[PDB]
Amino acid sequence: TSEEWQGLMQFTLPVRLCKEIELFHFDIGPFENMWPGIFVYMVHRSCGTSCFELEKLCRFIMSVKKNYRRVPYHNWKHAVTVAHCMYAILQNNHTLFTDLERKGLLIACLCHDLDHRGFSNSYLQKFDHPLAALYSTSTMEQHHFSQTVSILQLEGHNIFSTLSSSEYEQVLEIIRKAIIATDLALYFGNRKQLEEMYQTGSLNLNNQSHRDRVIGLMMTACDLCSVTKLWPVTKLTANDIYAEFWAEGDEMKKLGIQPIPMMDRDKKDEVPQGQLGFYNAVAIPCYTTLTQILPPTEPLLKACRDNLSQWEKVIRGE
Amino acid sequence: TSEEWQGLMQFTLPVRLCKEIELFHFDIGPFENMWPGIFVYMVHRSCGTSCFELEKLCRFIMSVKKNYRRVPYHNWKHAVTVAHCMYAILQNNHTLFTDLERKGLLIACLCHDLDHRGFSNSYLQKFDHPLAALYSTSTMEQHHFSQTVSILQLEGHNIFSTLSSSEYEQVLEIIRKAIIATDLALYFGNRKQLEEMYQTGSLNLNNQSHRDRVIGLMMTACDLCSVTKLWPVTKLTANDIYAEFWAEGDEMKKLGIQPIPMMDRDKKDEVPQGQLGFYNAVAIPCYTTLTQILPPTEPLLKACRDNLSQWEKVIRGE
Amino acid sequence: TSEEWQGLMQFTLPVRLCKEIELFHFDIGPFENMWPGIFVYMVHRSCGTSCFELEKLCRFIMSVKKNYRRVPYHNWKHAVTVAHCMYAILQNNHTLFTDLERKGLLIACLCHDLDHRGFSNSYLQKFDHPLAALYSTSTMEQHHFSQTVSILQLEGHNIFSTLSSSEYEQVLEIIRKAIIATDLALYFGNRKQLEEMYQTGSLNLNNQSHRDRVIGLMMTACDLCSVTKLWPVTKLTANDIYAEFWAEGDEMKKLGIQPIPMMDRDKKDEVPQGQLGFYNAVAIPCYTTLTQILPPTEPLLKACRDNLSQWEKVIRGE
Ligand SMILES: COc1nc2cccnc2n1-c1ccc(Nc2ccc(C)cn2)cc1
Ligand SMILES: COc1nc2cccnc2n1-c1ccc(Nc2ccc(C)cn2)cc1
Ligand SMILES: COc1nc2cccnc2n1-c1ccc(Nc2ccc(C)cn2)cc1
Ligand SMILES: [Zn+2]
Ligand SMILES: [Zn+2]
Ligand SMILES: [Zn+2]
Ligand SMILES: [Zn+2]
Ligand SMILES: [Zn+2]
Ligand SMILES: [Zn+2]
Repeated sequence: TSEEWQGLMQFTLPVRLCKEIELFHFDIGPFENMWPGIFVYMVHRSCGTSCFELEKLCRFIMSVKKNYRRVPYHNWKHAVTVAHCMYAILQNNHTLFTDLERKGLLIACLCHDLDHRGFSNSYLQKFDHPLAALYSTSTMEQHHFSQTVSILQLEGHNIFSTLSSSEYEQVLEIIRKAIIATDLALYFGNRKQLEEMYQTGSLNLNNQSHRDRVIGLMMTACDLCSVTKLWPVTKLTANDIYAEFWAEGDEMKKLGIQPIPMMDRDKKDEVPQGQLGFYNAVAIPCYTTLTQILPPTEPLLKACRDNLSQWEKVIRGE
Repeated sequence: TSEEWQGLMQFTLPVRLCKEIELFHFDIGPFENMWPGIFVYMVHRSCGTSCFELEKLCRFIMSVKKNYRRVPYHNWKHAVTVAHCMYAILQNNHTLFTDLERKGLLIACLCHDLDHRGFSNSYLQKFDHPLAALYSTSTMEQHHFSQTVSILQLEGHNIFSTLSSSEYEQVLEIIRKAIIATDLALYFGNRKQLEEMYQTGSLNLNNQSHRDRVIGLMMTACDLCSVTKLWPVTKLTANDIYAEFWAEGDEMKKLGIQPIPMMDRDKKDEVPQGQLGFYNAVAIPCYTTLTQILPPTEPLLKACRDNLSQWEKVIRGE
Repeated sequence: TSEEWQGLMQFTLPVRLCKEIELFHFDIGPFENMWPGIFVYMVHRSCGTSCFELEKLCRFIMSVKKNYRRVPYHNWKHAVTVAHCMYAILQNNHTLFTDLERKGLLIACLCHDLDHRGFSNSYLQKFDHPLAALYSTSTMEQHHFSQTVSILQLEGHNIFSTLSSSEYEQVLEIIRKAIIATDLALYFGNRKQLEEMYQTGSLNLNNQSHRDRVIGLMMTACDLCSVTKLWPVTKLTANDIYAEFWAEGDEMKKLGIQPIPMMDRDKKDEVPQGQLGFYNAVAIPCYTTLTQILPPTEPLLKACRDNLSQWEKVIRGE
């Protein structure tokens, strides 16, 4: 049968990629057309070669790709990159997660920024964009999940068609919560709750609501994994992020609103200090808490620390 | 019937946009896919919800969009922007214009730069482009009108199919004259004639040839409305204009011809003085004469004056 | 018949282009949609109006165009530019080449960089790209020829369908050798052999292997013809080349490899000296040897010399 032929199959990347894709700080490279295969490979090692029907999976992937836009940062490359970080987390904590969670989170990551225009929730609200009237909170993130559901509903795109209805609902819910958790405004409270549950020892992965929070922190960690690459990758990626933000700052000014320094290209010279603030207030606490909860994710924190040092070095003029 | 269903319909933008689209200095925003709806809205308020069949109008709009190119300034966004300025002029002088003129000028504005390559008539002539052999004067502008007619002639694209033949010819002529008037080389003589007719009192909107001239000056004013936005929008848009011109300067140099300072990127430092020259010699006289003729268009002149002050401030180093 | 109608036909460019396209330093201009006609014109003057069936030729051209990518330098414009330099070489040495060679080399030039991603053979090897496993030497160049063959094999795309099988094989071999010769790593040995054969007088165009070498040097000369344009064109084109190389340098750094100064954007200030090195070590010897062998190609060498002077002038700060 078809599932039988698919069971005999092997999927394989070039040698260097098979070796280094297991590393947390792996970079997926500049060859766009290699990215779908990289993702299929990760799905097959982490989930199994029979979790998805291959023809369907590829059809789904190319449609997701088609629904990312050509913006400097929140693009198709970002999606696959975030998916890779989740792959590495899953592979290094491989006894903790169910099959549904594995399938779900990899898919959630690939879809997490679908149809991103390169603008924040804040700008949409101030512009008075139609999405802001429809989604009062987590505006873009609820749109990404809506986009995800639209793609699944396309003919020949339901990659979960083999699941029972009960499992289907579960996986879609895993996906929904995970995408919503990528709204950074929700991170601060989430990490705060996790830290306190961790310290007192109430934190228990057998409790669904705790488990949801931990997955949420995982999504933040993957979403921000730019700060966990080696310095040359981290510093170049920063160019892409500010290209987007500065464009939003321009648009704020066009609405007659002074944008914050983060989004203001007139404040370029103060980027290094702005990054330092970001690492101190957001990234280091993020990966510190995640390392506490999932000790094998420690390389993310180490790498984050190294980049913090590099930015300090920039500030000094060193 | 269909026209009856269309008569019950309402079209509406978000709240902020409904309010501020009436302002002369409105910016249509960075969300491209909102622009067609903005244009339909303007057509419905200024012309009426029964002037066009909606399905046809949208088909026409998307084809026009498809025939603008991806250049930094003379693009789809410019077209809708010029259309908005005409909307605001029409709404604030609402007793003067016929239905045909209203329909026509909004359509003319949307189509005024169709298939623009980002090069002036001058460069085409020097390059010896095939369009220059076909159109000895107003080369690009006669091409834009030809493009307009080709799109109308497409199946299901004749948005004026409900007009009588006599009215159809009239509207196409209104459109033709209006697009040709956007050739800035023709502006100088036109404004000169209008000024003198205005001063002596011979100017009379009941005279078709005077009326054509006034519409022509209206088209110039809309075409240049960049200089009538608030400073943050005006100054950022200037980036886009020079990106185009400097590219043309590069191409002049490749033909072995020294380009004028306007088109020469080696003269960046002298942009502020170049703008000052432009406002003094072209923009201020343009909106001054237009305000004389159509007093409600005065906010364009005020805004132009404010930007003139801003450029003086740049020159001073202030 | 159809070939008879095609025989009555004339193809013609605007006046300026008919005159200046015969010049070695001709620039094909910024109007993309003029480029196919320019190429057809060159084929018709150099080969004859009956060498190709026009409908087929155009179909082929647009498919080739479709298979070039949107990179800063190794793009569709580069392909037509390299084809033009071969045109000028062929027209000024018009008694030396067969019909097959003329057809072949113009086609080879148009296809020489098909599907170029903007990365060197070196980077592919270090990235461990699948093409590097398939093609151990001249990696990109064997890919360009493979792409060429795929396009020919498309229905209605075999522009050589009128040739006998024997002639078809010959032309494809001419094309294959010519594209492989564009691998610059092979140039150094090739020019070295040609120089020595030239000096001793063993060089003989009636010897197929010598003839192949001379064609190979011709391909290098066309491939590098950027350095043979007038200074304004040469200096602007240099921008495009470094945009590509610096991007590759970035990607080297992401692999953890320090790129050479040629590919490193941190070494911008040293570009003028880097060009000087390039002209001394590669370009001047290239066109010097070619001028020895084919004296009518002397204007390429003159122009190269003038650009060498310009770069020296840049270095001096003059
Ligand atoms: C969500 O915001 C961010 N995501 C990032 C991923 C990688 C690197 N940076 C990221 N940022 C980001 C966070 C904070 C800032 N802050 C500032 C503040 C002032 C100035 C002048 C610059 N940056 C910027 C980016
Ligand atoms: C039609 O030309 C222009 N349209 C504009 C719209 C907005 C802003 N500027 C516009 N320009 C324009 C007009 C004149 C100049 N002149 C110069 C001259 C010298 C230099 C160094 C720079 N600009 C430029 C743009
Ligand atoms: C194949 O390499 C090149 N092709 C060119 C075509 C036109 C102009 N330049 C070309 N180059 C090229 C050759 C050598 C260099 N070398 C360096 C070395 C150091 C530095 C700092 C800059 N350039 C660059 C381009
Ligand atoms: Zn997001
Ligand atoms: Zn994201
Ligand atoms: Zn125009
Ligand atoms: Zn215009
Ligand atoms: Zn090549
Ligand atoms: Zn090449």
